[PDB]
Amino acid sequence: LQDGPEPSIHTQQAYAPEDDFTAKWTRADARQLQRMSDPTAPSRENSMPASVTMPTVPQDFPDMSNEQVWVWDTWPLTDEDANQYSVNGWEIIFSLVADRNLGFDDRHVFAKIGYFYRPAGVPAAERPENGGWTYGGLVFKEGVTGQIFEDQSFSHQTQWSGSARVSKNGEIKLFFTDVAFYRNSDGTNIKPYDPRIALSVGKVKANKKGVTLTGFNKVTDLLQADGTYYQTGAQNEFFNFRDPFTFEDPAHPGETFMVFEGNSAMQRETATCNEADLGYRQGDPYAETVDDVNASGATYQIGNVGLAKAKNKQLTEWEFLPPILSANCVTDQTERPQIYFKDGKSYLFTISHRGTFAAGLDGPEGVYGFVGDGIRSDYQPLNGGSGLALGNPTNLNFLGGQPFAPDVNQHPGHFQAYSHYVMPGGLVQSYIDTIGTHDDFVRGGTLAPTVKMDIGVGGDSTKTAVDYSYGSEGLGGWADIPANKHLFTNGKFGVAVSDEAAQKIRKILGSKFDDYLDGKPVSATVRALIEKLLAQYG
Repeated sequence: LQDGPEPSIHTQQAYAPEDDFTAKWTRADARQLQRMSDPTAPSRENSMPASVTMPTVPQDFPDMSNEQVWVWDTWPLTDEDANQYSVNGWEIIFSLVADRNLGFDDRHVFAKIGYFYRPAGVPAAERPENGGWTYGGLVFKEGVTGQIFEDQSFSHQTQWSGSARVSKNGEIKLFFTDVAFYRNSDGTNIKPYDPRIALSVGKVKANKKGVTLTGFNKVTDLLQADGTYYQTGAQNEFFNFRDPFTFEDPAHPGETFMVFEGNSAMQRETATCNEADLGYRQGDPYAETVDDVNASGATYQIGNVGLAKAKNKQLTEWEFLPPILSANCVTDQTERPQIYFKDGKSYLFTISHRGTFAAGLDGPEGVYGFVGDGIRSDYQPLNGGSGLALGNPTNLNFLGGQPFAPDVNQHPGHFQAYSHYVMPGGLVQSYIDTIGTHDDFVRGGTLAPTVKMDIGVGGDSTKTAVDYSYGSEGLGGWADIPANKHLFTNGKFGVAVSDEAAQKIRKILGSKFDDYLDGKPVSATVRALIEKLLAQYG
């Protein structure tokens, strides 16, 4: 480590989910990112430790949709434990997609949710190079997602990210961010944009030819920023409020929680930070003062991670709870939060950009992570108190540039990946934003190779390390988002079975099982034979 401040003290102690306690990712903590960086790293080389750096993605990459659409934020079908599912022999994922004729940077205001599918239970060696996904098209018919807004005068209306919960009968609860914009033709706001956390219910319809979806004809408005816990558009024109991820906490069975991205609810122009946001140890010679930080503009970076609790079992009504993490004077964006459970701990993972760090701070694009003894805890930022779990290769000694304009001295993989999502077993999927140099770069809009991050190295829960023996020198399959659970259902009754059990059941039962899964009528006798057999392997 370069000389610098000590990281903050965090205890990992748990609080009640409903308690008014918010962990801080502090300035002292974030400054560890600069300590970890090698100040001698030459132009265009990585300055960050290999163990917390994503393997370099080749500039020669396949496109998962054969360039039919731009694809970015992606999520699997999950249950309450975040296991990932196939249904009737098909892995299914949801993705933000946009018209490929757009410039990649204009995707945001024309974003829609689409889906992809591919066969389940296929070994890596047998899977096509591009991941083997088929694009299934858009989830929502025109007009559906606009229904929730009182003011229908929007210039743009989009679907942004969330998650999708699957039931044993193939019902899908799609949690997403439903967004309305009110922009003049120059792009200036008439009024602040209106992002809401929303739900739409639908269902998998599968057969040997592929997957279609039914339903998704009504949207329920679940949550909008309140102004006491989560910043509003009145408080900040460019406020963040998005990305619902739902789960059950093993420490609180019977309840369903949601994390999402917000900002701390302070008026933009008068926001301030305190000693705890700065987080310095007593007497640290590298400590900053509150006055200096408050004078710096760092107060414009006040991202947080929210928590809400379901008020019913259909998940159609939610109660805000206090934020579980704030990064005041640290970053504007703690995006796509997820809670990941391992070894009795709560890991909060969130993604952030380099450019979104506050004045005086710096860090790579990638996934930042925190560990505690509860979903609301005094979270310990991972890896030396830094918070960095997996960064793109980054030279912190030179400016970061932008994905539309790489810096002449920056590593060509600086923007190679974003929207990293941690899957069971520490597998991480992401999309490609930009790969290349100042003079020769390309945009991605397709998924990167899946990589493997080992969580809790050497008995130390606060440490992670990239597995460079995974796949080819750390790079697994392109767009690999594998299901570890496998549902079989006629749309009414459903069971989860192993892939090997799935193959045996299909062999025993023959074509009548195809009919059962396709939703086709069979006799009550045949139906009971099939379902009793499925139940045996459940």
